[PDB]
Amino acid sequence: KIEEGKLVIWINGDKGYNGLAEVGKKFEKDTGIKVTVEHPDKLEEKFPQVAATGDGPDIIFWAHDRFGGYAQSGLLAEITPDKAFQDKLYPFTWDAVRYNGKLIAYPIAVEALSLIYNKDLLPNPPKTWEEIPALDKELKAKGKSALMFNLQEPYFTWPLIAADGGYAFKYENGKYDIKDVGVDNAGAKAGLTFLVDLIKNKHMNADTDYSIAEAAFNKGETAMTINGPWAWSNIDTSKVNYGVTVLPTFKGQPSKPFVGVLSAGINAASPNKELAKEFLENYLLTDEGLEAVNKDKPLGAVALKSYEEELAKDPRIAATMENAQKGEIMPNIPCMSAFWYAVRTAVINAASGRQTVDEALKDAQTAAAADCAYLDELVELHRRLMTLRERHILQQIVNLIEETGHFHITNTTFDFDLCSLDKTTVRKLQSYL
Amino acid sequence: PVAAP
Ligand SMILES: OC[C@H]1O[C@H](O[C@H]2[C@H](O)[C@@H](O)[C@@H](O)O[C@@H]2CO)[C@H](O)[C@@H](O)[C@@H]1O
Ligand SMILES: N[C@@H](CCC(=O)N[C@@H](CS)C(=O)NCC(=O)O)C(=O)O
Repeated sequence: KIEEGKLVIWINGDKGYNGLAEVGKKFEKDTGIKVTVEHPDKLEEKFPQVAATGDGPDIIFWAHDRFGGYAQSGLLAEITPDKAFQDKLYPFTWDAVRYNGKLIAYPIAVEALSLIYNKDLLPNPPKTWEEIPALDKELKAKGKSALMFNLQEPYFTWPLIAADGGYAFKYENGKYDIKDVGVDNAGAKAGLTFLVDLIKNKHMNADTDYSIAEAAFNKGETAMTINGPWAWSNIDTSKVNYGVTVLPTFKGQPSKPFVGVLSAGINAASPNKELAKEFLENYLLTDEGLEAVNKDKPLGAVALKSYEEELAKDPRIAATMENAQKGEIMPNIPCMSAFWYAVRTAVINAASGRQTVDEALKDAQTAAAADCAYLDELVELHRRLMTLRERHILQQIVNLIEETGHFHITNTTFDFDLCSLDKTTVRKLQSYL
Repeated sequence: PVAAP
């Protein structure tokens, strides 16, 4: 259970959580309600594990891509903004928070990666990925390196993998097809091979993570990095003379970065949905609210039309929207967490030389497709299990699930998740239909 | 997530 008359917010560690807490202080000064902001590790995975048992934050912040899975699991309260509030945010930002025709979260800002470069080490940054090896050889001579970015998260290496034809799923006829997956194609292979070749040629180390790349660029050791708006405030602190520009092209095609919409969703198990709505609509989604988060770690291109009119003057936001128009919006389908686990595995294995590009991507394509196919089976099984009212079959199912041990009894319900059950136990449930 | 009365 979640405490009443108190709001608890969860947001990622790379976002402006101290600035968000400053907005919670204004909320407390005007209403009396205490607001507590937390930034757990792996919060995208913690939220489904705690919100199922009625615990967790009242508000959760993440990009839109994970919200579809939370909505299908019944974890999110359906937000109902009045017509006049909806006109304050850009229409395409509300589309990213729409699942099954319902609005499941409040859009906050649009993010996309950009090429961030150091003007004192490299005033003319490369326009192509292919000229980075020669540039690195020229920079190493001067005691520096060309490029360093997070190689541990597929979000960062995706601009290059999608450049020549890679894609998450086909969005054929206004609906994503979980069968058509563009990870094994020749465009994705061409992209990831280029990346692996940079590492084999010592132009990059496969062990580079977020922190290593952040410190090397901010200390002046590397000429370029690939990061989002949230990173700008730390670069300012380092006093590095930096620019934010277009991501380089690969095989004449532009790098296609994933575009995410930072969203705030209200937990369905929370008794503070009234306070959460008041906080998000009248405190956070205002020029003053967004400015407090943006001053901590930049949001990018905010969803609020009035505050975006001020930020549009910023050439770093122009670079962000330039890269965002060239990339792809993140799909919001519930098997996106399985898609991400697959691409993350293939990228790391190929980068480290543990698998070839063709082998790594074939396994990713195979797993993403299989995990999505099985999840749709579970969604059809769930729809039929809720239409079931025959107390006889319900008792037989309650008994089969009792044998497995995969269940929990609450004051009013007998709970169990179809995802937690063995693929064998699911086949038994089909026989009951 | 399945819940049963
Ligand atoms: O790498 C997979 C990861 O990609 C995206 O996460 C981004 C996020 O959108 C950004 O705001 C920032 O925090 O960097 C993350 C990558 O480190 C997806 O949103 C996420 O679901 C996925 O796991
Ligand atoms: N990317 C948006 C559509 C594009 C949009 O809303 N604005 C700009 C993004 S650069 C655009 O391309 N506008 C096209 C036009 O004004 O004809 C979506 O698919 O939801």
